[PDB]
Amino acid sequence: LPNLQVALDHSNLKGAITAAVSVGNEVDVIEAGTVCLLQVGSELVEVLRSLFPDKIIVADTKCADAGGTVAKNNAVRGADWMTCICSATIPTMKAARKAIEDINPDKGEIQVELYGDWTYDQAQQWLDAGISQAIYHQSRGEKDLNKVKKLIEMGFRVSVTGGLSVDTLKLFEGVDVFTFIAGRGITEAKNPAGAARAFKDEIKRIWG
Amino acid sequence: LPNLQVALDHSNLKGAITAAVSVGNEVDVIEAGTVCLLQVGSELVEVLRSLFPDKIIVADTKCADAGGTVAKNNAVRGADWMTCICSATIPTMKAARKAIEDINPDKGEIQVELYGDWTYDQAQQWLDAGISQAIYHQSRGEKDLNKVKKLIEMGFRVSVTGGLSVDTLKLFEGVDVFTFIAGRGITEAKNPAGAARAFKDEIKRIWG
Ligand SMILES: O=C(CO)[C@H](O)[C@H](O)COP(=O)(O)O
Repeated sequence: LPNLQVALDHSNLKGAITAAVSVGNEVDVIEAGTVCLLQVGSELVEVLRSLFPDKIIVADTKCADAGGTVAKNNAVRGADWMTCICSATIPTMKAARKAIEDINPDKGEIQVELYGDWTYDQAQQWLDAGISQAIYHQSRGEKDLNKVKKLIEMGFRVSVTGGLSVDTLKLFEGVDVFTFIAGRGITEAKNPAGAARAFKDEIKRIWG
Repeated sequence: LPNLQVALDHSNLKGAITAAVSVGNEVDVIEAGTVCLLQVGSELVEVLRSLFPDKIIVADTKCADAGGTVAKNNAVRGADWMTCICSATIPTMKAARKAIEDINPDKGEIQVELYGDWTYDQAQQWLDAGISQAIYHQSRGEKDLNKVKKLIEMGFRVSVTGGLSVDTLKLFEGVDVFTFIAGRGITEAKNPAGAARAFKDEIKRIWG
């Protein structure tokens, strides 16, 4: 079944912790968003790990460089997955993958954040480098779905994000989407917990 | 004259503050580096601003998205310049620019961090969005030097960085480099304050 993921893009610590706590049990994956990490730093990751010793935890660093160092700094905090921006060189991605695998051999992975003009040849390089997650951001239609389908076809576990709603999941019917990332659709609600069960309920209806 | 900038890429706050305090008067620009911000959050910017009321301070966020939030978050902390990764979309770069100018009308600017396969038509797009700084990274030679000249010639103030020794500023002679960014050559020297002087002295012979 497609994972439900919550992205915490709050500009402060309390916002991220409060949303995480109110939706934690309704979701599969918890993501410390980039906006948030740039504000509060990496301790946030260790807090999420303590609150959710079993959840999958994402450190959304959008790493462009010093991959071994950034990957390491977040892995010691308890992160399972870290994002690298697609414009990171292959050596950066491999340095990052190596480090998250050393600290976290259980679950350590890199996910590629897809921004601007990337290519399928680049996509093949990521795969050849041991990296098979990619995150596809909804365009700001069929042009998007085809990109998602092709990335799946190539061997990626594909996460999709960018304005989602409990009612716009059926648009992905028959697609092997690995993870749905909901941010604001949950992190403003309320009964965010219920909003999140809603999302998870729809996924169940459509993929069960 | 070409600026000298130190990149604070430490994985902890004490490392960033110590290096800044010890080399700050030797440099023209102080940069809170991505690795560091991802660790300690944006308060670092505020304490640098407090330590150096007049210096130019860089928040190296390599923002890929939510440009308005990330630029504001760092501008209210006192940042003068903020990096966006070259794969961020134009609207993202515009939102970032508008936020930083809104809070820092005097010195507020965006810098484009060049990673991966960017184009001169992307480059031109940045200029049209009112953004005129780029930061070019040495590759892991003539090919590099030539890219810098072309960027200067389009109307960017180009910053150059990547394993810069002082002994390697000579190969840029007669090139209108706007800023040289030194990280480890300053921050891991055995005389950091001396190393920084070596750098800006060498720059003083060659240019001006
Ligand atoms: O910070 C970086 C990562 O984006 C640059 O590589 C750094 O600014 C250059 O530092 P050094 O002189 O140690 O290569």
